[PDB]
Amino acid sequence: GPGHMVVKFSYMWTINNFSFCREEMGEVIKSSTFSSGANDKLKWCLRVNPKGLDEESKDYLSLYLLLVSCPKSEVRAKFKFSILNAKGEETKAMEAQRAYRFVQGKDWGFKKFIRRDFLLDEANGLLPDDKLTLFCEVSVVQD
Repeated sequence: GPGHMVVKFSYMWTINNFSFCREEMGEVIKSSTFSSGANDKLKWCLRVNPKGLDEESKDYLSLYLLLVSCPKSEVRAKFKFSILNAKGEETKAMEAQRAYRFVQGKDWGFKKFIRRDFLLDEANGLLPDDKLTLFCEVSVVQD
């Protein structure tokens, strides 16, 4: 039966002067809004907790996709997060295994996205020049 093409798009977010303390960064960091295009009526953004906000995730950085604005009832979207290293390569990817149902104001993400001590280990190259660069790929689907 006829349907709609999968709508794929991406967003790169650079968080400068990344630090591991509440002062300097605050508990919730928010990205600018993004979408697939100009004619797109949906508005998305990312939100990071540099330290997870519960006991289970306190040793991790958390990362979420938030649907800011949508006119339609709901949106089904599959999403994938990764960290870009200094070569521009994706690393430490974490991906939804199915599409999740989004409504205006709903977020979906990973409270245990990456361990803080792994991020801070300079051997891992994920904070070159104290900059965390995150890359989000989204597929808006009918499924």
